[PDB]
Amino acid sequence: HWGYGKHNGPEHWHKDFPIAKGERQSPVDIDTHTAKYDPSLKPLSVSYDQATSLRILNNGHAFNVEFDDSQDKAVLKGGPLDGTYRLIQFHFHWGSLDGQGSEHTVDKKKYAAELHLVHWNTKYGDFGKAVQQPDGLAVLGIFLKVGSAKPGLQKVVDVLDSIKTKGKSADFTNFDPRGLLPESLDYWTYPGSLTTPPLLECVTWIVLKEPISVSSEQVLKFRKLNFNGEGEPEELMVDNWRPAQPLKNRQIKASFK
Ligand SMILES: CCOc1ccc(S(N)(=O)=O)cc1
Ligand SMILES: OC[C@H]1O[C@@H](O)[C@H](O)[C@@H](O)[C@@H]1O
Ligand SMILES: OC[C@H]1O[C@H](O)[C@H](O)[C@@H](O)[C@@H]1O
Ligand SMILES: [Zn+2]
Repeated sequence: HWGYGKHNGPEHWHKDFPIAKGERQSPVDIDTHTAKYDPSLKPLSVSYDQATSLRILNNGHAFNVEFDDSQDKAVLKGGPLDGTYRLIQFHFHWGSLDGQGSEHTVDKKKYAAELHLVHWNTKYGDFGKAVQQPDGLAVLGIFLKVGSAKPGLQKVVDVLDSIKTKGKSADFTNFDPRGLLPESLDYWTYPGSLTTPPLLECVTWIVLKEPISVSSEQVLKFRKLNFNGEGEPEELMVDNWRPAQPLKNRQIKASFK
């Protein structure tokens, strides 16, 4: 199955997922000088006050914090988006070392990790139908650098020892994703794809310019997770990021002048 190792990693994915070589793949390098301010972007609205987290799952690639998406409890609107996008899950990508781990890069800079808050367009009824549409998903991406601890991340960090291996899950109710945001909502946006198989070209990417700071101790606990299942030889869950893909016939727009 696909993964991140030498024998099943990003350079192999195209054999089972030929869209890996498609026209709007993610992530990309964000060339900040080329990105253009877009006055047509409306104000971005992150409305997470009524979010209902449910569970945290190690899926063998990352860990997902899952939300109740059976109604508009936590939504993203505005910016480049037409209509309402409902939060379904968040997860991270991270490195073996602080010098790599992000999927998007900024003028080729790699951050230590990247948070993805995944939302689906409610006009399509369900996530599964949304991923058949060219505007089905919106992913809010947030870079992580290593410095001061992020207090709103600590609850996530502290549950990871209970989901060490692939297929383990734990209750994760009453988690507030607002504690993962930076101060500024300045962003870059472009049309792209899922960054993991099936690599579907459904995503409006919204990548915040301001990183959040997390402590070394916090990211070190991400790196204690395992890709493998219980009882199998330990393979640390590190370097679960896809590198930047060709921009092709796309422009990155900036929300800020
Ligand atoms: C069912 C797969 O759902 C996904 C896969 C990848 C992403 S990401 N890494 O592009 O945010 C989101 C949802
Ligand atoms: O033709 C001019 C237009 O070119 C496009 O590629 C840019 O996105 C627009 O901002 C610009 O106004
Ligand atoms: O908010 C997410 C989780 O944080 C901590 O683990 C709490 O002990 C738990 O009750 C809660 O589900
Ligand atoms: Zn992701």
